[PDB]
Amino acid sequence: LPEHWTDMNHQLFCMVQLEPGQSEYNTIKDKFTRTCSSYAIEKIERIQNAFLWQSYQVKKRQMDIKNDHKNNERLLFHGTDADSVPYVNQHGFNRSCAGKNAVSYGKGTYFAVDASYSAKDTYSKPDSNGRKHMYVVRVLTGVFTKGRAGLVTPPPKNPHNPTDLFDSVTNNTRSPKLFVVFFDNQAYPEYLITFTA
Amino acid sequence: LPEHWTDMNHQLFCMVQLEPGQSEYNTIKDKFTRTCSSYAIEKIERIQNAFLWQSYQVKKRQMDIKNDHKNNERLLFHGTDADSVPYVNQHGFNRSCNAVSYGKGTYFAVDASYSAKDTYSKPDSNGRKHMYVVRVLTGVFTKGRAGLVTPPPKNPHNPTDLFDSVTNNTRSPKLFVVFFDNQAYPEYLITFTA
Ligand SMILES: O=C1N=NC(=O)c2cc(OCC3CCC3)ccc21
Repeated sequence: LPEHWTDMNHQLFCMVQLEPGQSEYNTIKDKFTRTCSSYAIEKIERIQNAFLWQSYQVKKRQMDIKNDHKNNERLLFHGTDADSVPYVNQHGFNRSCAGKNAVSYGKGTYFAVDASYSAKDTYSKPDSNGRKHMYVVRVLTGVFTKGRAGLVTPPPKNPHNPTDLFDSVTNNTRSPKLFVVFFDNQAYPEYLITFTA
Repeated sequence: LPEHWTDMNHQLFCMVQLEPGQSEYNTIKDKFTRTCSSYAIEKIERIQNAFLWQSYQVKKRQMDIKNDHKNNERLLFHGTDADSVPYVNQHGFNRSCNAVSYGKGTYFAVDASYSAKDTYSKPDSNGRKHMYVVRVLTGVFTKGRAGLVTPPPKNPHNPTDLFDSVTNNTRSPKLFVVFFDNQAYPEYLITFTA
């Protein structure tokens, strides 16, 4: 488990509230405000989930071996409804629970490059107290191609070798604005931003 | 990587045809012929997929901690069509890919006879049928129902603490459904005919 995490005392899960003025808080706030300057952050919590971390780090090591000298990991945003937050915190991102996206590049979990995309009410639905929720997520994007609405897994790199797959898909390979992942433990929810208008 | 695997010359995936009449082949043949003795076995292959095995062993250690006991694993059967065999060998079982009466997961049978039905182990253009022997993390289980995307909670007072799998019948189970990647490791592939 990462050495800067708070001691959990044999606990496998906890949320840690970050302090404004710490570099850890301030970098997430800057990443968010770059495209969401009109919203205000209530708090940022570090997600310490031992089991999700273990499974994710195993998948990362495998993709680092398979792809050899690629930047396989991106830090991306995911807006969700309050009713989903307890499940994501404990179990991560389940494609079986994902909605149809307004522009579908496949049936998977969607992650945004820009916080502004995730900040739409359609993804970060305001709760009964006007709080919006967005995860900051380590995503194994690996080698990616433009997706298509029919995909249930990423497409093959070569049609004559149907099982050798891209790691993820995007809307545009030249200027990616979203990524779609189709497998469990390909994304680690690292921070939860609670924010308001 | 388990003792009974044979050397892979620094590769991460291999299918190894078992030798008839040796202990390993005999163990797997007997599990199948318990209910499928009228079939003809052409071959049994051991699936050596390092990455699937790693991801499965991690989930096993996690389930052994969560459940506070070490009896979470069952050996079950899965019939599939010939065109799905390369995908399962390389990537394992994928719920996103027949009836799903007990939930939208991957189905495993207690009896080879159930998986030997032509609707599951679809005969290819040469009459050959395919069935996996699968290590499955069934863990603590409950009765499934149509439309589940995950197992139910163990107590709806804590809705995120889930059963590990569902079944048709808790007292005398004949099939199990799992809803997560890397809860099932395909260990052997049986090629057989009617
Ligand atoms: O071996 C199988 N391979 N693929 C399946 O979809 C499958 C499904 C299965 O029960 C599905 C429903 C009938 C009552 C529940 C049993 C076995 C298999």
